[PDB]
Amino acid sequence: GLEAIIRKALM
Amino acid sequence: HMQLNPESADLRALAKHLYDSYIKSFPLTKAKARAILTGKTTDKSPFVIYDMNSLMMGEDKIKFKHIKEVAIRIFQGCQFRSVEAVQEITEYAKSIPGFVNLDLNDQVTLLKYGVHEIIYTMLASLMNKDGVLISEGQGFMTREFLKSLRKPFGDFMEPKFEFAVKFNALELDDSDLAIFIAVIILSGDRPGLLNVKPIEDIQDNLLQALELQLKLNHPESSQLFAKLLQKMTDLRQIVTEHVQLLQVIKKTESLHPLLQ
Repeated sequence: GLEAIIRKALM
Repeated sequence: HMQLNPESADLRALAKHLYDSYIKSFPLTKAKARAILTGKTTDKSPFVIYDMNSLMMGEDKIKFKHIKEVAIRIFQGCQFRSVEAVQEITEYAKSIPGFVNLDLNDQVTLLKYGVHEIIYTMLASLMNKDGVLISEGQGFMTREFLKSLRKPFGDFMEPKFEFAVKFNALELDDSDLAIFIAVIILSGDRPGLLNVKPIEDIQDNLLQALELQLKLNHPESSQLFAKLLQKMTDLRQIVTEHVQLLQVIKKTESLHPLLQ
């Protein structure tokens, strides 16, 4: 779920 | 032979840009954490959790942003805080000049493999030999209380304490740490990166900025730069061990509403 939070936080 | 020249001025402007962005994304700074830990602040004195009774009294008095078994409730709080930190660390990464102009998949990869190293770097700011500040400075949980939690939770934070007591003896400040964390984020050796060269280029400029910051800021530690790169190496190890403990727990034992 780490990547999901990162992509979420980047865009 | 060091000179104050346009090149050095640009590296000082980069260091200031990162510091400003660092304390924006993480307002419990080391300066503020150290003031709380040494009792040199006018802010509210943290509630100390040093045993099971003070934890039960603490769940009430300490006001956590999160909402059957003590060890699992503590581990769940720890998990919540790491989810918020991933967002804070991403917001900092976006401030590093060059980072958002990288390939988005490489941005995601640097953050994915970097966030734990950065969490345990920043956690040292909050730690002393007695314990750790929690809930943005409102609580202090002792190191021995955490060690007293049943297996496998008892051994979860102790390696981070061990790292922090040696890391904190370097006496880095927020201006040093802001650049140190940017250096860790711009690691060109992360698995599955598409375009390494532009990452190494940014990292080289950050390494120049870090080296200058440490020379100006640490007159009595001539090889501090080398000692910091040695720590970046040691954080890799800490995180390898941490992901192993996380698997044991996942295979042997509800998450942030941001995931739901």
